[PDB]
Amino acid sequence: DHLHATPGMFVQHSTAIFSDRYKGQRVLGKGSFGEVILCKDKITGQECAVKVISKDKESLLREVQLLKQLDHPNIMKLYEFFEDKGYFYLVGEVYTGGELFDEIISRKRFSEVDAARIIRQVLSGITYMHKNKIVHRDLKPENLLLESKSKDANIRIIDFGLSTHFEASKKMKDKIGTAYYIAPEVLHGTYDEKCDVWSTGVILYILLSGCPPFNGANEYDILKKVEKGKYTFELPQWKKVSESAKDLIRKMLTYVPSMRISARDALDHEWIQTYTKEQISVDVPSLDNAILNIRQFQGTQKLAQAALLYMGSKLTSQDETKELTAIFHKMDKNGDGQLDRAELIEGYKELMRMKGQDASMLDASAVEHEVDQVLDAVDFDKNGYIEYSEFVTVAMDRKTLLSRERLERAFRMFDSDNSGKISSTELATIFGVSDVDSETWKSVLSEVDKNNDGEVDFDEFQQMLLK
Ligand SMILES: Nc1ncnc2c1ncn2[C@@H]1O[C@H](COP(=O)(O)OP(=O)(O)NP(=O)(O)O)[C@@H](O)[C@H]1O
Ligand SMILES: [Ca+2]
Ligand SMILES: [Ca+2]
Ligand SMILES: [Ca+2]
Ligand SMILES: [Ca+2]
Repeated sequence: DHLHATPGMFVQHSTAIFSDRYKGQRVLGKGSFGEVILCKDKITGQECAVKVISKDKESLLREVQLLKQLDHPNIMKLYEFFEDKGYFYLVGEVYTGGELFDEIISRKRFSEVDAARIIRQVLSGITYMHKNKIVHRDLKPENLLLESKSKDANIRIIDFGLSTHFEASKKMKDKIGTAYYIAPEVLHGTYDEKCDVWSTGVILYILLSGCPPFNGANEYDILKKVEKGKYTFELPQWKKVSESAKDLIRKMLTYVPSMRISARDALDHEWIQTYTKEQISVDVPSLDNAILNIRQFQGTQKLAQAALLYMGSKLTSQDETKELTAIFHKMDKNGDGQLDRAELIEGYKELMRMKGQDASMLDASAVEHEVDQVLDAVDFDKNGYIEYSEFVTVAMDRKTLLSRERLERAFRMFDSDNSGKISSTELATIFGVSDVDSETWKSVLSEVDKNNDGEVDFDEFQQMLLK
């Protein structure tokens, strides 16, 4: 019955029709014409990518349920999922840099420093997925999108159509994937999440050499080579490549699954952790402001909590969140895309150092105490970590977040029956729960309900957040 807010809970919540929220602009990307479309949010102006499917049914809902559970800077963001009598609409964050595949086929080779940045990002994404008991099963350059045409463009893992939850008690069986990238043990039909590490190793091999490690004339020929598992670093193709990169590839293409490196350990591999010593630059004012915002969140009621998370997780662009994203990655010491307690502690210590404060001025456990309070307050879903959307929601300048349009969008999202007022039932529904506690609704009303009708109109909704 608990009210734990996640970005995922908003995805299928809209009572509205697709065409009443979005205006179609052009086709987007290089696929079959008209299947993916660039659209503008009619209220906010926000551009998005809409996958339109004419109506297969069951598996698309599985995909949506998985994407809803995932909130990571290297995983595609899903905004909304609509269903008509004739169409499904998957509305997502737009990534304008095209597939990694297309960068590969347009150049001989990636430099080690360039391949490492890309692979770090993939490994950050799948370390997070695996920790959440989700395996991708179709990692390949086609399913990695670049966020923009910029040369520093972040990588997004997409196309979770073949993805599933996995358990330690039973093995996966489905002989599923794509020939160049599929782990030998998938072919044999008993496997675990290490199948994703193999696929990622193949991507890495291709990035550094320009060729697949298991090749052939057709799908059957490719699969026999994969089954056999034998690969080589042919000279002179590989002559200039460092031993350390080869070491990583050797670990990720390790044939026996139990001896293959995990995604977390690959993320922690020396080649990944040492490829650069460049530090992300964050100015004192911005970090200080972020921490300020973060620590002041304690005590917020549930309607405001859900409203803010909707706005931060669904209605903010990358351009709008640039500084906060940089702060997030700076604080994310192990680079797994989550902030844990230890990392938050170091974030506080870092700020103190930057501001020229004396740390010993505080008692030994002063920082730990602060972080324990911040954690309870900012960890929306109570999973013990601060995820990217939780962080941005709370760390962003509140006046910036609460634009007129975001406010309208948020209100209409909660006001399911379009009555002009938000009810306790409408709050219960958005949280995906059967009933909201009588106590929880009361704590909302005592702060927000200015005219004592037991519901929240647009005027009170604005005041709740703005004042
Ligand atoms: N969020 C997004 N931003 C930008 N481009 C995207 C996004 N999602 C998908 N695409 C692109 O849209 C194209 C089509 O993908 P998809 O919708 O799976 O159709 P497809 O690739 O033709 N295969 P299928 O959908 O199974 O018929 C690919 O180039 C994708 O990279
Ligand atoms: Ca982390
Ligand atoms: Ca959390
Ligand atoms: Ca209503
Ligand atoms: Ca009222």
